[PDB]
Amino acid sequence: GKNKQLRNDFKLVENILAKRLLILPQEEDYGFDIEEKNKAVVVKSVQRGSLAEVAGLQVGRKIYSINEDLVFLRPFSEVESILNQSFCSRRPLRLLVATKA
Amino acid sequence: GKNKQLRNDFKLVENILAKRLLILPQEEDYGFDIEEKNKAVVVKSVQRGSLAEVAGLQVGRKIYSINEDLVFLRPFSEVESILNQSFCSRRPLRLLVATKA
Repeated sequence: GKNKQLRNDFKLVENILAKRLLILPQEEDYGFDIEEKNKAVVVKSVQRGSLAEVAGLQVGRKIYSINEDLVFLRPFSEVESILNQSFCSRRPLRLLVATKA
Repeated sequence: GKNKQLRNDFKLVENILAKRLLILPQEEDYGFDIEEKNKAVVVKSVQRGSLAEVAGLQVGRKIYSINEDLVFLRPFSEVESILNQSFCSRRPLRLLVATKA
């Protein structure tokens, strides 16, 4: 039932379909850029040598949540503001990112 | 925290990354075949005109769970036995299947 589905979906996401990354703020951003593809947000670029690369963030992967707020429920423009806001506040950035297909 | 992650992972799986299908048993099986690709189980073939096709099962998609038992935790051989066993018992087959990339 619903309870088993909750447990299964956690196991599936956390272990197979995605991983949790943490990136500290750098000079002007978190060392990466995002773009929209289909209705999903994906990493557009990662700055070579940055803490984003160090953290394991790879170009072309979907970002499923930023600080445990799901991305698919929001317009792309709100997701960019969330990222910019997080940066202006110099907080650690927590991401759930897709693993490889 | 963990509780938000549980809620988010459910929303993500149920709404974005997968769908739940139900297939009734037919003559000799459920109208489809499976194979292993990477470490994942995928649909190898769907019988044209079958209840599997009717149900919306598509060739090449991953099957993430069969009757709410996760596939990735098991060897492929156990997954085949689970399917065969389900069929011999003539039970409805419930699948969580990947949506399109």
